[PDB]
Amino acid sequence: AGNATEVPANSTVLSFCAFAVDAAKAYKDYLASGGQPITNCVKMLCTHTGTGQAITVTPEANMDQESFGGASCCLYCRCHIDHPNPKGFCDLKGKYVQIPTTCANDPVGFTLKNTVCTVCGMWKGYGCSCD
Amino acid sequence: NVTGLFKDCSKVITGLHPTQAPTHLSVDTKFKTEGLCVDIPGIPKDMTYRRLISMMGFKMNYQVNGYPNMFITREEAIRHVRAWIGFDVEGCHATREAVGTNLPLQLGFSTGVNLVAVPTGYVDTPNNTDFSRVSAKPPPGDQFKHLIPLMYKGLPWNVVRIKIVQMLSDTLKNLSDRVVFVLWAHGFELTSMKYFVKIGPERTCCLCDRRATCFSTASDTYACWHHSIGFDYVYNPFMIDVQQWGFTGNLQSNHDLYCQVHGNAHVASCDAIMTRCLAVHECFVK
Ligand SMILES: [Zn+2]
Ligand SMILES: [Zn+2]
Ligand SMILES: [Zn+2]
Ligand SMILES: [Zn+2]
Repeated sequence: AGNATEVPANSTVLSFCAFAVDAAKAYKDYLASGGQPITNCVKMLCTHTGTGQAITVTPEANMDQESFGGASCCLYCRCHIDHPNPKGFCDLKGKYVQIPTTCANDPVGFTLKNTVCTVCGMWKGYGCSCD
Repeated sequence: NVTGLFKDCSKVITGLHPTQAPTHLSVDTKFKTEGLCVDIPGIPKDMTYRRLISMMGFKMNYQVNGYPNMFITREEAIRHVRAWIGFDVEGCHATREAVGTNLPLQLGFSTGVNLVAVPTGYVDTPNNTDFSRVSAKPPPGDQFKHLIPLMYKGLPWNVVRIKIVQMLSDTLKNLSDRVVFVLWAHGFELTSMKYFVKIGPERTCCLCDRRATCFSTASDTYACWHHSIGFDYVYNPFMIDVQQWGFTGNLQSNHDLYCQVHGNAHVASCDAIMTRCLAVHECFVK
C-alpha cells in the first residue's frame, strides 16, 4: 500500500539528516566525508530563455541555469523535518528554483548555502546585479 | 530501484505537481516526458493536500567524521553493559486518510516503564511537514486486543519524549555516560527513535564536563544524565540488535532458553525486559 517517493541511493543521507540536530550542518559534513549529493530531484525541461530569477512561479532558467521543482531542492522538504523560518513554512515548495549549471549536480546543497537577493531576485554571487 | 523510506501513504490516486513533489518519483505521471518533467500551463498546484509520509526504513550506515555511529558491535556493547536499556515498541496502523505505515503506540523499556503516545505521523502539506495526530487503529487479532484501550490513553509526543529523557536520566546517571538500547528486530524501534532522538558530533553538558546524552529544543543546549531536567531529546544514543547474533525463532523462545523469571506478559516493557535479559545471559552467563 502506498507509493514510493525515494530511491536507495538517498537512504543513508536522508536518514542521517532526518535525525540530525543541525540538518544543514549534517548535509555539509556528509558531503565533506565523501557522500554523494541527494539525487532524485525534480529537474525541468524548459526553453532556457527565462528571466534567471532564483525562485519563480514557472520555470525561468536562463542559459546559465537549470530549473528544478522547489520542494525537491529543499533539504527540509526532502527529509520531512522542520523548516528554519519563524513560522516553519518553506520558501521553495510551490515554486521553481533556478540553479547555476555549475552547481546543478547538488541543488540541495546549493540552496542550503546560498541566499536570494531581495532587491533584484537573483542569487547573491550567481546573478545578483546589486553590489 | 525504490525504497519504502518516506513512502507516501495517502490514498490520493495522482502524484504531485512538479513544484510540490519532494522527488521526481513523486511527480505525477502527467508531467513526465523526455526523461524529465515539464510545467504544464493551466495545470494548478494542489493547495489543500495532507499526505502521510512513512518513517519505516531508516538506514543509519552513515560514515561522517566526528559523528559516532549509533549501532555498535557486540564487543563494544559488552563493555557498556551498565548502559543497556532494552527497548520495544508496539505500533498502531495508519487508517482512513492513509494506509501503509506503523505509528508508535506503546513504548516499553527494560526498566518496566510503558509510555503511551497519541498516534502521530509526518504529514506533508503544501507548506511544510506537519507532525500531527493521524487516524490509526491497532492491528486486528486476539494477540493485539490489549492495544485497544491504549488508543484513548496516549500523551502528545512533546510530553512523551520529556518522560523518556527523564526516565533514562534517572536510571543511568550513576551507571554510565551513555545509553545502549538493546533491540530485537530493530526496524520499528529505529523508526520510533525518530520521534525522540537527535544526533550530531559529540558534545558536553551545559553544566559539567561529561559527554552530552540529552538535547533541549527549548534552548539548543546539551546535557548529561545528571543535568537534563526538562530536556526533550535523547542525544547520540547507541544501540544493538540482539536478533542478529544467530538466534532462530522468536524472542520469547530464545529468552526462555536461559531464564524462567520473566513470564511473557505480552506488553512492550516485557519484550524490552526479555531482550535485555537474553543479551545478558548470552554474554555474561556460563
Ligand atoms: Zn522546504
Ligand atoms: Zn541583487
Ligand atoms: Zn552535566
Ligand atoms: Zn529473563
